[PDB]
Formats: sequence, C-alpha cells, structure tokens
Amino acid sequence: RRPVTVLGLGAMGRALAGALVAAGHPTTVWNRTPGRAAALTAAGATEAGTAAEAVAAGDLVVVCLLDDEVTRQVLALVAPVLAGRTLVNLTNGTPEQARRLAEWATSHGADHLDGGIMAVPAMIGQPGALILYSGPEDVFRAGRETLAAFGAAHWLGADPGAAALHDLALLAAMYGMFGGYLHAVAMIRAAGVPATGFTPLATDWLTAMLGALPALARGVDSGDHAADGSAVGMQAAAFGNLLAASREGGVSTSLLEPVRRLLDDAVRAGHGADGLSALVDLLRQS
Amino acid sequence: RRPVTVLGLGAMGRALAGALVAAGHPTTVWNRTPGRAAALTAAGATEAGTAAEAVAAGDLVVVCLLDDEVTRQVLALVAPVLAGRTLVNLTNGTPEQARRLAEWATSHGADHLDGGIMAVPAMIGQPGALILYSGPEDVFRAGRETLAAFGAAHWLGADPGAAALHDLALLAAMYGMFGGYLHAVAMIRAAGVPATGFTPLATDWLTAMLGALPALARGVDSGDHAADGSAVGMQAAAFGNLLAASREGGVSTSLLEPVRRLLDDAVRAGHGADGLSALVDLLRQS
Repeated sequence: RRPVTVLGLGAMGRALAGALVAAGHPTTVWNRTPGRAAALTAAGATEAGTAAEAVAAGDLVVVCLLDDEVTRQVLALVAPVLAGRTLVNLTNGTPEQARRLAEWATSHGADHLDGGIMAVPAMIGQPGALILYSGPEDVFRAGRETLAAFGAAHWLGADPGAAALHDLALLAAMYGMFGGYLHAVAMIRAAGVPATGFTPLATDWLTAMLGALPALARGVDSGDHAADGSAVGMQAAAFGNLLAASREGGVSTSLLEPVRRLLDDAVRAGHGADGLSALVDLLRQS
Repeated sequence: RRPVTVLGLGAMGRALAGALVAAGHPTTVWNRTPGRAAALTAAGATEAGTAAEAVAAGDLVVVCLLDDEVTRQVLALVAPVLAGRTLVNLTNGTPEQARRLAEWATSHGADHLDGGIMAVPAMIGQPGALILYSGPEDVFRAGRETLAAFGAAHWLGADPGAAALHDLALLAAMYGMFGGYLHAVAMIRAAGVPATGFTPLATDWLTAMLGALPALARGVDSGDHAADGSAVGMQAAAFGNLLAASREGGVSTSLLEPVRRLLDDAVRAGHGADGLSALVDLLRQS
C-alpha cells in the first residue's frame, strides 16, 4: 500500500517500476526523457512531470539512474522535499559514492538504503532475482515488503557502501570464472572439440574448485598462507604449458597473463611454498 | 600383477610410484638423480641404474619427468627397448608434444597413452584424485586397472593430445575463477570485512553462474550469440564501477583489465547486443 516512486526509466528502472505496479503498489515514475512510461501508465502507474513531484508522491523513493553523477544532480534538485522519505539508491556506483549519498540524504531529513542489483532487468520481479541491500536495519525492515516486489532482498549490514561493495566483488568473481571458462572453450574450439560436450567436465571441475574457497578464506583472514594442496611455486611452474598450448591453438593468452604474473610475483617474494591465499596481499596498491 | 616402471622421481613421480607399490604392482623406478627412491625400496620397489633397465622391467612405462624436452631425451636413449611396451606419458606438456611423442612411440614398436594429472601429489592414490587419459581405447582398457592405483582414470578419446588439451583447459577455467575470487576477497579485505563470512555468498553466486555455462556453450557451437540475460554492452558499461571501486580500496585492477578490454572489443565489433559467447572468437589470433 506504501506509495512508491521510481526515478529513472531505463531498462532497469522500467523493470523495477513494473514489478512495483504488478505487486499492487501505487507507483509514480519519472525520467529525464518522455515517452518511456507508456506501458507503465496503462498498468496503473502515474507519470510525474518533475522529479520533485515524483519524490513528493512517494514514501519510498527508488532511484535507478545512469550513474552517481546523474543521481547527485537530480537529487540536489529534489533536496527540499526529501524530508521524511526513504531513499533507495539502486543506481550502480561505488561504495564511497553510496556513503556520501547516505550522508547527504541524512542531512536533508531522509532515511537511506543502498541496493546492488544482481539480476538482469528481465529477471526483476521473478523468484530468484537477487538484490543486496545495506543501511540501517530498521529502514530495511520497513521497506522489505516493498523491496520483495523486485525479488529476493538480502540485507548485508549497516554500512551504506556494503551493498555496492559485495555487488561489485561478486561481479569480479563472476568475470574471472567466465574469462577462464571462455579461454578454455577457445582452446577446446581450436582443436575442433564441441563446447557442449566439454561443459559437464568444466562444471564438475569448477564445482570441485569451489570447495577450496573456505580454506583460501581462512588463510587470508588468519595470515597463515599454508599451501592446502598445490603451492604457488608449483602452479607457476605449470602455467608455462598452458600458455604454450594456448599459443599452439592460436588462442590469445591475454586473459591469463595477469594471473601468471601474480604467481611469479609471489615466487619472487619468497612465497613459492605458500598457497593461493598469499596472492591477496599482492593485489594491494595501498 | 602387471609389472610397472616409473621414470622420474619428483614429488609427482614418487607419489605415482608409491600408489603403484601400495596397490601391489611390482614397480621398478628410475631417476636422473640418486637417493630419491629410499622409501620406495623399503616398501618393495626396485631402483634401476639406467632408464633402459627400468623400461625393460616394465610392460607399462609411466613417464613423469620435468617437461617434454627431458622426456624426449631420456626416451631417445631407451628407444631400442620400447618394443612391445606401453608408454604412459604423465609429464606435463602440450597437446602437440603429446601427439609427436605418440608418433615416436609407434615408430619404435610401443603403444602410447597420455595423461593429464588433475591431482596434487599428496592426493595421488586416494579416492577423488582425477587423471584424464587419451589414446587408443584398447591401450587404455589394458592399463585401466593399473592406472586406477593413482585414482580416477577418465578416458577422453583417441587423440593423444586430448588429455593435455582438457587438462590445461580446465586449468585455465580454474585460474580464472581463483583470480576473480582473489580480487573479490582483496576488495572485501580492503573494507575490513572478513573473507570467511564472504565465501558463502561467493559460492552461492558462483554456483548460480555455473548454470549459465550450457547456454554459453550452445551459442559458441551454433554461432548464435544471443544474449541469454545480460548483453555484452550492458556488462561493459557496468565494468567501470568495478574498476573505480577497486581503485577506491587500493586494489589493483590487473586481473580484470583484460576482461574489460575483451568486452570493449566486442562492443566496438558491433556485438554489444550479443551474449558472452561472442567473446570466444575474439580470443582467436589464428
């Protein structure tokens, strides 16, 4: 029943607004370009003419704009009417951007919640769509039933930057997996072997390697970088054949070279007998 | 009962030889440096003085040397006594190296089998240790019971280079996963968040992303690079925040930059609306 507002009508903002109206929430939408709210209006949404009007029509203000600069601009305009409202920043950004926006919102009499959307716009509203949230737990509690219209809502903690932090961290892990899988498929493809038949072996192997993550995490947190199984120095010695075989098949090594360098660095640093947990500190530029 | 020979007594060769004697196989070992076979002899192994003597004492000749050059040298010496024997190359190498060694072995009257060891030396002989094999299926059949002393034996096909090909391909996928996870942990660590509590979220996320692999494989094999969920262009637009957030935490972006470039290349190539399967061809240097 809680009136909701969506600022930003891209693919994601439209998906968010559509899930809101389909869950029965009275939804008022706005965008810096007209005509984007046509199917929304038909389903029962109200299109406001100004962002300020949209904000004044919502107790929960969902923001899903292009980036934090756009967000900082549109919001500075609606700053006098934020008092008493809850700002839900779903705009992709950085943890520091989130924390600064949280301070600005509090200075203007508004509650603040940040969200990292882990689902594609087409999956918004379905079971399985995941959005991570961070901010004051009671702000999350009062908005949870409304956020559930988008899908799963996982609160991570009070830090306003925690949602974006875990979002982007998970993205890094995903890009690493996919990059390594894509390289493997290119190697397989170069030999004339179908990727379809290779995928089961890859999933079994990668699932097995997921079992090594708890041991890696313990070594990182404790500082004891004990080689669980393969030490970095052995893994560095075996990387050369991977690069050579990639060259044989005419496959670029660009995705793997930075991992090769990181392993060689740990060996040069005297960590050849340690496990992969010793590579985390090597990524520090401080 | 089948007499076996192990050429090369590094950590892996010693692990292989130990599993062989513990399964009851009469095992004769050799190495280009003495003193490595002490515990082997006590358990019942015979140490030969020359590689030729070792080869003449085995029907199955397991080779586990430093690299293919060492392998090509030691074997050229034992070439007159390879006739009638089966050569099992467990030495880390390339598919082309394997295929050339197979031809050399056949030209000297020997059967040939190649193996890619997916287990650390400490796991050799245990349930769960995986070694991939390739070569004539009947050669694999006659040796299977002996190879089972090392652990699981998965035959991949007749191509002598297929074992090394899939071995190194799986290694590429693993290095990508770990590199992405290690970056994520460094981001988490920089915010003062424990890696231990983050790992469950990461495993759930990565397990979910394993579900996207069959769709990626189909697009690669069929040539239809349809965006299942997130198109490359959207993923490229969101990568910038990941790089910025990494910079904020003082974390290097070296592991992620090549994936960023690959995404930007696919966009510049007009594939912004395609899925990640369009990146495989981009790795071709031909």
